[PDB]
Amino acid sequence: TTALVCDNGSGLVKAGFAGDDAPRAVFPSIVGRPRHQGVMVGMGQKDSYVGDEAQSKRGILTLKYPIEHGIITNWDDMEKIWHHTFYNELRVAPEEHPTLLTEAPLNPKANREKMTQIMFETFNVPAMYVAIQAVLSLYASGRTTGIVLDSGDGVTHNVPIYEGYALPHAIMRLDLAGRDLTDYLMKILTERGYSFVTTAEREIVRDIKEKLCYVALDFENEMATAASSSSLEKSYELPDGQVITIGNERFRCPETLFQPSFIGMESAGIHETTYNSIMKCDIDIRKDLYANNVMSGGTTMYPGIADRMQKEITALAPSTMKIKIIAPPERKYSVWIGGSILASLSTFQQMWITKQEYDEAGPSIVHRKCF
Amino acid sequence: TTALVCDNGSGLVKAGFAGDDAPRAVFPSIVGRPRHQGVMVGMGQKDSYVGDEAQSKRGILTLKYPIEHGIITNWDDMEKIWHHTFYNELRVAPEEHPTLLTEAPLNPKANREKMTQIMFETFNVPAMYVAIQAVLSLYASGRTTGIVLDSGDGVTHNVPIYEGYALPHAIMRLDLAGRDLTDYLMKILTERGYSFVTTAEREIVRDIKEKLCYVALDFENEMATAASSSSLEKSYELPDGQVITIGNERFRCPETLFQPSFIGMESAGIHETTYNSIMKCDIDIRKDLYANNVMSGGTTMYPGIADRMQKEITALAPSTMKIKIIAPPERKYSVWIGGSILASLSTFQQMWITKQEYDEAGPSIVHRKCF
Amino acid sequence: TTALVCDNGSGLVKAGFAGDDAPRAVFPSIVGRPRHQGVMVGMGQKDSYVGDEAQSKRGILTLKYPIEHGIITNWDDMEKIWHHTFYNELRVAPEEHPTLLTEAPLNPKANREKMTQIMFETFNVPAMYVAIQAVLSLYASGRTTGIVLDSGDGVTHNVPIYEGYALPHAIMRLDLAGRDLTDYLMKILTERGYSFVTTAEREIVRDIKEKLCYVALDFENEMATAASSSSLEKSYELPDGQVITIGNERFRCPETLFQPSFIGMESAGIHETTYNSIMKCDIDIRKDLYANNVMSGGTTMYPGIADRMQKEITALAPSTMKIKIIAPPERKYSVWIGGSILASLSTFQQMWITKQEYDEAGPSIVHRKCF
Amino acid sequence: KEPKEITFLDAKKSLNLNIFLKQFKCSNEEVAAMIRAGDTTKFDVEVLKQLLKLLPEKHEIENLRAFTEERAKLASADHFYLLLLAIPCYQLRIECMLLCEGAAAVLDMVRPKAQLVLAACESLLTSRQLPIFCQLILRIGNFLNYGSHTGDADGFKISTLLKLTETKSQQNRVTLLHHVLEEAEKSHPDLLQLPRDLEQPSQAAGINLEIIRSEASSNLKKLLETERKVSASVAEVQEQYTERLQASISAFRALDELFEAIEQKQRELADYLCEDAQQLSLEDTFSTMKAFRDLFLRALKENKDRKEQAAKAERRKQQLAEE
Ligand SMILES: Nc1ncnc2c1ncn2[C@@H]1O[C@H](COP(=O)(O)OP(=O)(O)O)[C@@H](O)[C@H]1O
Ligand SMILES: Nc1ncnc2c1ncn2[C@@H]1O[C@H](COP(=O)(O)OP(=O)(O)O)[C@@H](O)[C@H]1O
Ligand SMILES: Nc1ncnc2c1ncn2[C@@H]1O[C@H](COP(=O)(O)OP(=O)(O)O)[C@@H](O)[C@H]1O
Ligand SMILES: [Mg+2]
Ligand SMILES: [Mg+2]
Ligand SMILES: [Mg+2]
Repeated sequence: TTALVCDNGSGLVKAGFAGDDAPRAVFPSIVGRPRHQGVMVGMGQKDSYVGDEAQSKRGILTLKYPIEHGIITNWDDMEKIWHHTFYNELRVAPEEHPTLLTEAPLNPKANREKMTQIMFETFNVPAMYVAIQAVLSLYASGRTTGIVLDSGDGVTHNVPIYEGYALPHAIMRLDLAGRDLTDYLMKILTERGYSFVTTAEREIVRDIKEKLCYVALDFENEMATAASSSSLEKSYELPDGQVITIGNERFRCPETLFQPSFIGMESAGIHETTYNSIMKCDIDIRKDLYANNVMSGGTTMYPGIADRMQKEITALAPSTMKIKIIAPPERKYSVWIGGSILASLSTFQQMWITKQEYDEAGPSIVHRKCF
Repeated sequence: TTALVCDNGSGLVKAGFAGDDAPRAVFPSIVGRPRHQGVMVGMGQKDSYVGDEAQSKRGILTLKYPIEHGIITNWDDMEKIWHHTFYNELRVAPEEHPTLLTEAPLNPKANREKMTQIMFETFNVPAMYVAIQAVLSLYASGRTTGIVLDSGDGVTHNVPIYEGYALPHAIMRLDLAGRDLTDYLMKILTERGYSFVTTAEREIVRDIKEKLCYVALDFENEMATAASSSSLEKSYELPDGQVITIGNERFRCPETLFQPSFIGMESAGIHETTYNSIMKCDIDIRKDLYANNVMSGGTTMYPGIADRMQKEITALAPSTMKIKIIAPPERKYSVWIGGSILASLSTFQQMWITKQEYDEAGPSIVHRKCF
Repeated sequence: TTALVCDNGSGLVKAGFAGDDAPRAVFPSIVGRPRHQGVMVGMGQKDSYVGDEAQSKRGILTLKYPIEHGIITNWDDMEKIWHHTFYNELRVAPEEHPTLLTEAPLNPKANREKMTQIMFETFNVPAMYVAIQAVLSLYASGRTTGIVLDSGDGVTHNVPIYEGYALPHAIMRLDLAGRDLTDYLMKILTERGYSFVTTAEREIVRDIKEKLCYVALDFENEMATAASSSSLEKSYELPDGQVITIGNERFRCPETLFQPSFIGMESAGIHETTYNSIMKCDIDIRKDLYANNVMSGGTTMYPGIADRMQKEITALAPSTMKIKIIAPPERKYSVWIGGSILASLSTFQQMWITKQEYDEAGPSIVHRKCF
Repeated sequence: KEPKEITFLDAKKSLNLNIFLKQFKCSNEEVAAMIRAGDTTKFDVEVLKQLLKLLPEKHEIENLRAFTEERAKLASADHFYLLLLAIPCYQLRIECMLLCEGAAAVLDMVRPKAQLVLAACESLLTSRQLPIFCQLILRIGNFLNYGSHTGDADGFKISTLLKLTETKSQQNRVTLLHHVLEEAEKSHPDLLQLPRDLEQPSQAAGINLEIIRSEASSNLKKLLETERKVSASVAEVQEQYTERLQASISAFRALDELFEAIEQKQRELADYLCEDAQQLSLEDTFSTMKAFRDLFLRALKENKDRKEQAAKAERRKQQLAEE
C-alpha cells in the first residue's frame, strides 16, 4: 500500500505518492470565483475554479487564498483544495491509502482538531499522520540534529531540533514571508509607475519576484551601484506584450527579510531571529546548531541568500564555532521529500493514527501522539 | 516675500496667497484646442484655451485633462496651466515668491522629479515645497492626529496620521473618484435616452452630478422607493433649453464609491479601505482614529456621505468605539487652507527647498527632504 | 536638609523624600524613542519620553528599559531617567539634598562605579549611599533577624540577616522576576489565538499579569479544575474594545517562579532557593529565619503566594519548626520605606559618602564604605 | 509480505539508522567501501558523529555473528552492520576519518586567528603613532589635572584609553577623545593613521585562546593516540592514514610553537605596559585595544558628522541670508 505525502502549503500545495523523489502535483492554493457576468449558455461554466484552473483563467476570477500565515482560514476553500488534489490531481481514493500532512509550529490546536476531523470524516482514511515541516526539512537533509529556518508564504520560523527532539521554547516564529514581500513589491512597483491592484496582478508580481529578484550581499553597496550605473536594471515582458524595467527593486524586496521595518513590521531580522533561537538553547548544543543551519522553503530560493546569511550569522555569533549554511537545491519540495522519507519506513506503522484511535479519542489523540 | 499656495488638483486648480482664508483663483484644469476650422481672419484666434476661457468656449474645443489620477500626463499642458495661473490669474513674478505644491501619496517619483525641474528651471523660484495633501487636510482640521480620506478628482487615498507622524504602511490608494463617477453617469444616462459623448457633454454631466446627485443612506430601500414612486425624480435644464428628468441615478452614481464592482473594479469600498487602513495600524492608536475621520476633497461634497460613512464604519468597527466623521463645510478648499496654514509659520522657513540645494543635488533633494 | 530616597528598580522607579511613608513619585523606568521617522513641527515635540509620558504615547514609541536584571545597560537613558526624576517629578536640585540609592546584591562593580561617577560628576550630590534592597525590606519589616526574598522586575534574591549581620555567602540571587513572567505570559497567550509581538503590547500583557494572574495553592488541582470547568476563566477588555477570556494562564504564569523548567531554566524554585539559603547558614539561627520569612517587591503581590510559600517551606523544612511568612500589603513600596527609615537614622549620618571623599579616594571608596 | 526482518536492534535505533543511511542516496556496499577506502569527501563531522552514535552493540554483534540463515532475510540495517563487521578495524577507520576532518577543521579555524593574534602582539609592541598620541594625551591630562595628585605624571596605563571617552565637556557631547581628535585633524594628521598599525590588533582575538589551545592540545593528543593505534594496526590502515596523521601532528606542533610565541609576546606585552604577568595581560589588552580602535573610529565619524553638520548649517545660514 502506497502512502500519500501531501504538504498543504500556504503558498503551494505539493502532493504525490510515498517514496518518490519528486512530488506529483505541485499547484498553488487559490480558489477562483467569477466576478463578471456569465452570458453564454451551457458549456460547463463553473461557479468556482480550483488550482491551476484558477491560475489559467485568472483574468476573470477573484482569487482566494484559504491559508493565511500558516493558519487555514477558509475551511470550505481548503476542502475544495483537498478534494481537487485527491480526485483530480492524484485520482486516488482516500479510503485505500494513508496520508501524511504538514503543520506549522506554534499552530492553534483547533486547527489540528479540524484537520484531523476533516481528514477522518469527509475523506475517510485508513490512517493519517501530522508532522512538523522543519522536522521533515531536517530529515530531507538527512541529519538528526540541526536548526531549520523554514520560510513559506505566510510564516517564517526558526526551529532547532537536537537529536530528533524539537525544542518547544526555542522555536521562534515571525509572520513575514513571500506574500508580504509580494505586497511590498506591489507597493514599490508604483515608484516607476506600474500599478498593480488586482489579484491576478499579485500572481504576475509573484512571478516577477520568483524570476528576477535576488538577495544582495551588501545592501548599501548595491544601492550605490544601482544609483550609479544601470547594470542591474532588468526588463520583464508582461503577458499583454508590455515590457517593464526594474532596477534596485530586485534586491530591495528581499531586504525586508533582513530589515523588517520596511513594511513597518517592527521585529528583528531572520538572522537575528535565528541567533536568538540558538541562544535560547543550551551552550552544549550550540556548536552543533551553528554548523547545521538548514534553510528550506521556496522563499529561500533567492540566489544570494546563503552568503549573506552566513555573513550575518558570523557577525552575530562569536568567532568560536563553525558557521555552515545547509542549502540544498531541492529545498522547495524538501518537506514533501522528508514526508516521503517518513512515508516508507518500517517503524512508522505503529505511529499511524488509525480510524479506531480517532473514534476512541476524538480528533485529540494527534496532540498527545504528534508533537 | 509672500508665499504662494497652488493646489494642482486633478480636476481643479486652487491658487492664492499664504495666510489668506479663501483661495484666490479656483478654476478647472482643462486645455481647450479648436477642433473645427476657423474662417474669420484675425480677431485673436488662439490655438489653445486654458481654464475658464476654455470652459466658456467649450462647444468648439476638444478638452484635455493634463492630470490623470494624480499623474501629470502632458507636461506641456501643465506648463500652460502653470503659466496661466502665474501670469494671467494671479499675475505674479515667480522669481520673488516661494511656492507650495500638493501631491498625492504613492505617486510615481519622476512626476515629482519633473515638477521640481519645471519649478526650478522653467518657472524659477526662490524656494518651493511639495507636501502630502492629507497632511494639509489635517492641518486645516487643526487637530494633531486623525485619519484623512482625501478623494479628489483622480485619487481617493486613506492616510492616517497619529501625533503628527505619518504611517506609510497603512496608506491606501485607490484611483476611483469623480471623473470616473462622471464617466459612469455618462454610461447610465443612456438608459433614459440621453446620450452624452463629448468632453463638453462630460462637463455638463459633471455639472449634473455636482448639482443633483447625493449619497443614499440605504441603497436598497432608496432603490425600492425610486422603483416604486417618482418622488425622487428631479429635472435639469440643459444649456440648449432641453429638460431631462432623472430618478435613482442621483444615488446610483455615488454608490460606485461604496461598490466598485459597478465599474468592474475588484477592490472593495472606501469604508472597507478605511477599515483596512485602521486595522493596518497598531492596536493602541485606533481609538483616536475612530473618532477623528477627516473627510476632505470635493468627492465628499455629496449631502449624504457622512451618515453613510458613519453607518458603514460603525458596522465595520467593534461596537464599543466612538465613530465620528468630521465633515467641515470648507472641506473642498481644505488642501489650500492647510497649505496657507503651513506656509505661514516661521518654523517652516528652514524646511524649504532652495536653489543651492537644487544645483547641489540635482532634482533628487525632493526625495530626501520631502516625505 | 531633607534626604532623598530613589529606589531605581529594573521596571519601575519609586523616588521621593526621606522620612515619608508613601513613595512620592512612582513611575515605570522606560525610555520612549520615536519608532517612525518624522520631523514636522508639533510645537516642540520631545525627542524622548520618560515613564508616564512614554506610557501615554506608547503606540508609536520604541520603549527601552535602561536596566536589565538590576544592571543598567544604557547609561545615558538612565541619566535621562535620573534627570526626569530629579527635575520634573520631584523638582529638586541634586546638589542640595543627600540621595540614598538602592542596589541588588551580587551586582558587578562597574555598575556601582558608573553610578557613583554619574551621582558625583554630572548629577552631583552633597552625599549619597548605595544600599541593599533586602536590608531596607527588613527595615520596613521592623525586625532585625530573618531572611528576605526581594523580587523586583529582574532580580529575585534571598538574603539572610541575623542581628544586623548579613551573611554574604548565603545570599542567593536568581534572575527570574516579573519581566520574565510577562515574557512567558506573552509566550502563552498565543495558545488562545491572541498575538502580542510589540513592546507596547508588553504593557498590555503586563497589565493582564498585574490584574488577573494569581498564585495557585496547588498547581495540579487548579490545572485539573481549569481543564474540567471554565469557572476560573476571566475576561479582560483590550483598549481597542476587544474582549479576551483566559483560563489556566492566570496561574500558569506565576508557576515559573516555583518551577523554572517551564522556560527551560535549570534552576529550582524560589522556595528551594530560600530553603538552601537558610540551610547555608548556621544551625542555631535557622529557627529565626523560618519564623521571619519576609516577602517584598511587587512581584510577590499575587494573592496566593504566601500560602504556597508556607506550604512549600513546610514541606521542605522539618515539621517541628514554626513556618511564618511575613507578607505585608505594603511590600511593594517597602524598599523605599526602609530607605526612608535608613536615611532618617541619626546613626547613619556618619556613614554617608562625601564629595571630598570622592575627590580624595577617586571613584573607589564606595566599595570600602558600602557593603 | 515477509515481516520477519530478523532485526536484532530495537525500533528507534533502526529508525535512526534508516534515517542516516538514506541520505547517502546509494547502497550500503558503497558506504562500506568508503569506510574501507577512508574516503572523507562525503563524510564530514556530523555524519561520522551520527555513525559513532549509532554504533553496533555487543549483543548485536554477537547475534549477527550467530546468524546462520540467509543474509537476504536481514534488514538493510543488519546487512549494513554485517558489511561494517566485514571491515577490519572499522571503528578505528571511522575515528581516523573523523579525527582527520576535525583536525583540518580546527587547524583552519585556529591558525589564521593565531596568526592574527601574533601579528596583533607584534604591532602592539611596535606601534609608530602610539607614543606620540600617548604623549599628547599625557600633556593634555597634565594640563587638566594641574593642582591634583594625579597630575604632573610621566605616563599612564593602557586602561586610560578606555577612560578617554568617560570625560566630557560642558555640552556633554564632545568628549575628551573627540576634542583631541578634532585638534589632531587640524595639527597632526599622522595620528589618524594610528588604526593602520592597529588593524592587526583590530577584531582582537574575539575568542578565548585557552579554549582553542586546550582543543588543539586534546586534538594533538587524540592524533598521537590514534597514530599509536594505527601503528598497532595492520599496514593497510598505516598506508592509508599515517601520512595524514604525521601532517596533522606536524601542523599542530607548529600551532603549539605558535602558541608558545604568543606566550612570549604576551610576556613582552606585559613588560611593555609595565604590568605584572600574573593578571590577564592578553585578552583584556586585545579587548581594550579593540574597544579603543572602535571608539577612535566612532570619534572620527562623529567629528566628521559634526563638521559636515556645521558646514551644512553655515550653508543654510548663508542661503537664508541671501534670500
Ligand atoms: N525562486 C523563488 N524566488 C522567490 N520566491 C519564491 C521562489 N520560489 C518560490 N517562491 C515563493 O516561496 C514560497 C514558498 O513555497 P512553499 O513553502 O513550498 O509553499 P507555501 O509557502 O505555500 O507553504 C511560495 O509561496 C513562492 O511564492
Ligand atoms: N457638490 C458636489 N457634490 C458632489 N461632488 C462634487 C461636488 N462638487 C464637486 N464635486 C466633485 O469633486 C471634484 C473636485 O475635487 P477637487 O477639490 O478639485 O479635488 P482635487 O483638487 O484633488 O482635484 C469634481 O470633479 C466633482 O466631481
Ligand atoms: N499589582 C501587581 N501585580 C503583580 N506585579 C506587580 C503589581 N504591581 C507591581 N508589580 C511588579 O513590581 C515591579 C515594580 O517594582 P517596585 O515595587 O515599583 O520597585 P522598584 O521601583 O524598585 O522597581 C514590576 O516588575 C511589576 O511587574
Ligand atoms: Mg510550502
Ligand atoms: Mg487636488
Ligand atoms: Mg525602584
